[PDB]
Amino acid sequence: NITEEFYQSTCSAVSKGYLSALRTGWYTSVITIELSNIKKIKCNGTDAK
Amino acid sequence: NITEEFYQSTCSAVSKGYLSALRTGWYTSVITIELSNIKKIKCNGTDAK
Repeated sequence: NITEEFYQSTCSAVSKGYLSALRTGWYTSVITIELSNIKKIKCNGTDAK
Repeated sequence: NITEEFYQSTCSAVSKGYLSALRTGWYTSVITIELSNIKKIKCNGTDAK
């Protein structure tokens, strides 16, 4: 539950009640896509498909 | 209504009651199909369709 206090003396306000989720480190994964090595496309067929 | 008589004396029978439809003449009509005069089929396209 979020609460808040305003300090008239210093023209400031503090909002309390929050929970942390701090990124402290890193995890690295390797994502791969298997590719087909193809050069040539041998076909003289002029079909639309 | 079809009727029939058998003659024992001459081993024969006659079937009566029929109505005629005799072809006596001919009527001649000319049926036509409009054709497209085409020779060439100019197209090097090797498409399946």
